[PDB]
Amino acid sequence: YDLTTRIAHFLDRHLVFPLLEFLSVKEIYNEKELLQGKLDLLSDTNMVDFAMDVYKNLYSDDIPHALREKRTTVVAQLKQLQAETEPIVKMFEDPETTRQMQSTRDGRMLFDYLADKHGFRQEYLDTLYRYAKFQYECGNYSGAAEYLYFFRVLVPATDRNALSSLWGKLASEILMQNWDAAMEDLTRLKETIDNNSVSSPLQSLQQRTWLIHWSLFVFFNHPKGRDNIIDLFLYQPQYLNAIQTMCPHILRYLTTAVITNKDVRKRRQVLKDLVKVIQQESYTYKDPITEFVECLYVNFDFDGAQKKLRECESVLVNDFFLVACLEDFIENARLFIFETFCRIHQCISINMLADKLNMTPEEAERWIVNLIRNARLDAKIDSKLGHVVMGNNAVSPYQQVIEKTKSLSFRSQMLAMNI
Amino acid sequence: QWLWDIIDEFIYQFQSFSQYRCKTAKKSEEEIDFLRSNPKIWNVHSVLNVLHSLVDKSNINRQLEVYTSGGDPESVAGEYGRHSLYKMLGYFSLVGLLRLHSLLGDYYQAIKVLENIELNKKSMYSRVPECQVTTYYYVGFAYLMMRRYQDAIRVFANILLYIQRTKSMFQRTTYKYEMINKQNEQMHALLAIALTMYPMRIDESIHLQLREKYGDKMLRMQKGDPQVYEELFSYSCPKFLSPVVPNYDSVHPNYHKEPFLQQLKVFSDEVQQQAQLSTIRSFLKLYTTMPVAKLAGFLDLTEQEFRIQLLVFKHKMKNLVWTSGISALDGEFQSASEVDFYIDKDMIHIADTKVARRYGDFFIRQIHKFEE
Amino acid sequence: YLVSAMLLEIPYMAAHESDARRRMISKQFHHQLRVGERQPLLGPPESMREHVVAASKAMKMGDWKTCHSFIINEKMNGKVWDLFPEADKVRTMLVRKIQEESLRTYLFTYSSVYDSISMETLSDMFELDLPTVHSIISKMIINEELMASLDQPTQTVVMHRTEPTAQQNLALQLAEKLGSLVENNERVFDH
Amino acid sequence: ETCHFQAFWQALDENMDLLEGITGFEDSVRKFICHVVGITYQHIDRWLLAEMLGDLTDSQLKMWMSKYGWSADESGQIFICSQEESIKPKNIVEKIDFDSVSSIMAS
Amino acid sequence: LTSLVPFVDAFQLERAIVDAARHCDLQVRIDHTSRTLSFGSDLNYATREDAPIGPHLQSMPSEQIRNQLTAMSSVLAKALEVIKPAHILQEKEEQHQLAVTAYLKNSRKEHQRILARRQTIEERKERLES
Amino acid sequence: RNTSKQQQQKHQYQQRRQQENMQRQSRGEPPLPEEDLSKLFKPPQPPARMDSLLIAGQINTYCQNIKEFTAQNLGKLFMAQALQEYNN
Repeated sequence: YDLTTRIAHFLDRHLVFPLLEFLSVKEIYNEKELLQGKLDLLSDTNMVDFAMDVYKNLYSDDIPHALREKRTTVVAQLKQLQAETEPIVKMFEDPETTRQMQSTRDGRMLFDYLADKHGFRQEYLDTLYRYAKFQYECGNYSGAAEYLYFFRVLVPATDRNALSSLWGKLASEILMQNWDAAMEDLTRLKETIDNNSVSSPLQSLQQRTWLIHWSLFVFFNHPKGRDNIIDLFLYQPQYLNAIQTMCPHILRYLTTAVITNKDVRKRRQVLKDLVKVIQQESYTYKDPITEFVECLYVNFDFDGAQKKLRECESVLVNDFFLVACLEDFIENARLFIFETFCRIHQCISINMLADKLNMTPEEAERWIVNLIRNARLDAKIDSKLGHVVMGNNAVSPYQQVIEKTKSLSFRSQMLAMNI
Repeated sequence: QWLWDIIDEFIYQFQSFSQYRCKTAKKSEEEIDFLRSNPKIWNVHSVLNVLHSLVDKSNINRQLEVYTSGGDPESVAGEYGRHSLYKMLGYFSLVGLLRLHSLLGDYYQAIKVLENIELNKKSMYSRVPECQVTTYYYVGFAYLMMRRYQDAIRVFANILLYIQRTKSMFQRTTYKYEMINKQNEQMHALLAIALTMYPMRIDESIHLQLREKYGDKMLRMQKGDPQVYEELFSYSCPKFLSPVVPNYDSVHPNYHKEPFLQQLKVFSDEVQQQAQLSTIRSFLKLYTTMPVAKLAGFLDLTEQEFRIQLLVFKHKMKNLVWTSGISALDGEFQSASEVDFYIDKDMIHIADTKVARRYGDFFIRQIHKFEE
Repeated sequence: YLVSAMLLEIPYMAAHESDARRRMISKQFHHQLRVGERQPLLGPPESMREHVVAASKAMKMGDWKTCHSFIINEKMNGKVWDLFPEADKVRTMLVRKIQEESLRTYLFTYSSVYDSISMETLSDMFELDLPTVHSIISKMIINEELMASLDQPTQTVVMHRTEPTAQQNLALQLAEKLGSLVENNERVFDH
Repeated sequence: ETCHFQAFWQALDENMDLLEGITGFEDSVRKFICHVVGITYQHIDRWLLAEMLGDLTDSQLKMWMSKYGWSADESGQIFICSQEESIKPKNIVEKIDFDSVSSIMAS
Repeated sequence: LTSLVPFVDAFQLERAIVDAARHCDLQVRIDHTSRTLSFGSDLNYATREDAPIGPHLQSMPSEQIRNQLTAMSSVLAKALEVIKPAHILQEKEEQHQLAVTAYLKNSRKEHQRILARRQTIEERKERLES
Repeated sequence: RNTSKQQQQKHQYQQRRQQENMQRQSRGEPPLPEEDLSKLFKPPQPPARMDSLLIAGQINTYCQNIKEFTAQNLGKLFMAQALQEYNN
């Protein structure tokens, strides 16, 4: 793109907080885990995706990341280390600091009430300066941070603070599982990145990565935000023109949000502009699932397709990333290919179909009869065999032109006939 | 006040002329003979008849839909205004057809199908396209009211075609040219929802600009949404009855919405269960004679899984789109699958296309007349 | 350039003479070829353009067995073959694309003569395995506006069509629709 | 009108003497039940036809069996209509049109 | 067909049938599912099925339908089965010879009235029309 | 169609542009004669009613209609003869 002549000088030097280290030396399947090598960097700390991992396969490598956070609550970190039976003798600095925060707080908490009480701007803005200073120090006063950014988000340096603060809030309130407060930053961060301060390529790209995470936890059916992320900026597989960015799930969850909520007539716009472009060419070399999902599909394979599609669904059910719609993908991954395979077909067996997807032929029959009920194919079952038949040759296209080509001219000659 | 200065001056001028129309048509042949001679157009004498069809219906619909009690409008017009003009010895020329179509237009505001055949018997004089299109207009609406969907859909197709071998210039169907477009569009859209397995014959009847939108309407209606029950019924009502003017919309007078309770809620009962007949036919008959695999595959579609079963299937088969056998020892369901034919449009076009040649060869031989 | 053109433009022009002719666009090789194609003296080929013309005539007749010398021997004679270590990849791609399109430049013309097909005879005629041939015919019938129907699990294909004289119906259809949709421009100039 | 004939005879209240007071009404609706059965069915069960007509006895059904010339099949159902006589489907390529199409194209 | 027509390779004989049909020397359903070739009895018969340039095949085409095939045979072959064998037509055509003879017998009397008029007109036509 | 195209573009579509450039010229000037307006407004060489097609070409529309009539008619006689000869 036109920004990418600029991105090509900077060569992937993004403003990460954790400095490239992760839960390293992993055992199990990698394109699932590799997302915590781009998130847990561009998206700062991503600690719910540490707690998720142990439940499928035990680690003690979540522990070094679990030492190093304070805005969730300081002492929750101070326990997980003790639980791993670690001497960590010199924890004398967070008890020093986070205590003396209560002494500092009794000023701002007093000033805060008295100002919003009076309705007096000056006493509220000097508070907002004292209080936007403070609410990055500890987040356990969650109601105080919530009350702070409620009335005024315009602080003494406006957009600079507001961005790192609404981002620090969108980050911390997902870690509190305060999804309603994170849904407040869903409104406010997406405007703050669009009304941009400087548009420097080091931050412009990172701000477009931050557009993922408010859609991602699925407490209140947020994936409808597919319709937002296609309108807010132009279409891209990754919203970063630096190809060194890689999210697998952004396209899997886009594929879920297209099919499971809207009509399949809407999916070949994606198959062009999001499944073939220059970023996605690098992506097609790498991810197994999302490759099988579309490359096998668009080639109109059926044999390797509906087998390796059915194989993806073993790796899908291994997902402990929080979503509501993991199974409506498993549903539609069988539906969508079947319609397209049978589209030009002669005669498919319900029995061959049922051997493949590991269902009984009765299920496959009522499934096919429901695909025909839904009128996604015009077909008819050879009931004796348990085979299903499409057979439109549709000869004689001549008549399609013949009515209108005269009905046009007979009513359009009326124009020149008038005067 | 300017409202009812115009309205009252129409009716009082029509009640004046109603005496002249009874006086001329019956007996005074020298007065009719004197009226044949003087002008260059007898069209001025003819147009005033069916000009007052739609204008008087407007003025009487206002008075009807303002006075809902102690009825002055409907018995005055029904007794004097209509039957005096039409019942008696008719005018000695085509003018007798024009008052017949005017009376048919008045008869059709009473929701009925009986006298259409007795009116057709009295349409002795030849069916000129000007009279014939307006006959098929209300005769098709009578077949629509008669539940002859298979008949009425054929009758709406011809009158919407707009290749009917007339130039139709000089205001003969004025102020309402697109009412003939949109009413035939609308009333045909209701019929297709019932019987879409016979009509391959759709393509000449409605144009692809409208077939695309009305096509998806029928599917969206019967299958998955009762939304189209609303928007179809919104457009269908002003066209099914033809109430020429709705009165001034204000809350200070009531007076108007009270007759619209009955007029609307009468058509509610029509589209109600006639639409719910459609969804049964919507799932196409995939296998023509159904064994246990397909009968049970369709009982699942008939309605919900319950301790009472087959009886609703046995009910739904009694309507005009199913004919069947049940064999008890086999336990078998045998059924009719039915269609028409694709290759009929062309041989109806073979004359219509020759009219595009004819009128082409003719009109430029009227220009070849002038500039020569 | 000319082999990248040939391995699209010949199945594309075979579709155009199957009356899919509305996809024709100017500056394509058909105008450039005409200055040689108008000459009667077309003996055995002795230049790289003439070897492309001979490969083009064989491919415009649906033949990949004659084209073995145009893929290999004439590229060695022109000293073009030796110039890449990727020539072993190009040989495979040429063979596979030539098998796909020597099928299709047969299909687009033989569509008036077909009725049903054995997929085993396709794997013997065009070398490609049945898993691959299953995709190849599907990619045609989904896109290229032909009237066939496909039976991958029973190794079978169908067409059942009628009227081989359809070229007059289709040429007059084009002659008449480029009447009625061209005719309206004169009215838009007049208003 | 929805042809729910089993629900029709269930729905009846028998204390409304006006519905007894219409002469031939109780048989007229039964004659309309059997009228639609002839148009829409080929075979019907003896118990099924009874139930549609208000749960008739063996002797009461003898009237309705004789009315349209119906009879009992071998150890089983009543015969209502022959299979080919019920359906009467419409046709493709009838193509009688040449007896008028040639005459308009005559000149 | 392999037992009726020996060739260099049987797979290449079924190819040769495809190849000749694609070259428009004939038109046939080779490449088929049951390995049955169909030539067709008529079908939508068209000149691709024969050589139009003269006949390269021997002069034994079978019967096929085309425009006026029935009609013109109905004129001539039904008349030839009267003109060739008949006892009847010799009397009818002798009566037609008598009509031809009567036309000439009547009109060659009028040649005396045509001759002198056409002779003087034809002598004068250059003198007059120039 | 391409003859009619180019002449109807001289008839209307060029006069359309020249009418706007006349409006940019304000249709003439005080100080000097209207030379640039007069250099815009020159009659284009193809008139209304280009004569060769409208006469001699149209004598051949009549011949084309009569070749279509002649080819049709023999076909009509077979369509009667064929069905009816076999109908016995």
